[PDB]
Amino acid sequence: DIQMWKVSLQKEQARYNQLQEQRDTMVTKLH
Amino acid sequence: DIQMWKVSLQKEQARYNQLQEQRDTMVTKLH
Amino acid sequence: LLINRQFYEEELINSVVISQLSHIPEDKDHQVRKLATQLLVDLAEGCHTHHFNSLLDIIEKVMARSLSPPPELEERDVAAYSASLEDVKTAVLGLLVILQTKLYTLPASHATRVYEMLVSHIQLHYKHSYTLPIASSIRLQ
Repeated sequence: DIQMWKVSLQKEQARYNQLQEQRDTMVTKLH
Repeated sequence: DIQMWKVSLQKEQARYNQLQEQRDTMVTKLH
Repeated sequence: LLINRQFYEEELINSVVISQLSHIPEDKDHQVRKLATQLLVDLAEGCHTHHFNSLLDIIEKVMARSLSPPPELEERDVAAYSASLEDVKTAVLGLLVILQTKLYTLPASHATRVYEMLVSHIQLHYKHSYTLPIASSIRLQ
């Protein structure tokens, strides 16, 4: 079940992209 | 290695859920 | 990415001017005008009393030179020589901008003194009776 590890890593990266974009939105709102 | 693959799964999940809360407390500071 | 002034600007301005102290010695016009514009925009919001570093560097820029030393640079250097002098013309433009911004502010003195820099830079500008069209354009703006 190495593909489970693959999809784990991928979904983790995606979660962190969402974290980054929401952080930037909060940044411009604070501005 | 398949059970070791499960171990890798849960390790990745733990680490990424760990940094998730750091990002969310950044969000809360901005809030 | 952000307006990191509250969280970063204090240490930034210091460390970055320290690292960029090689501005004047290295004479590659591109990064000259680049750092010029960068300091100008970082002083557009530079209220952490750090007009010191920026405007001092700027004065260091303006007294680089204003007229071609070699009397043989017929389109030879004045091309690249003027690519070098436009660094400081852009710096001057940015001074105009930041002074417009600081029309009213506490360290408006800074503006004034670099304003004086301007006129003194303009004084020497008309001192030699320049023979550069780009210098004339600078006079215009």
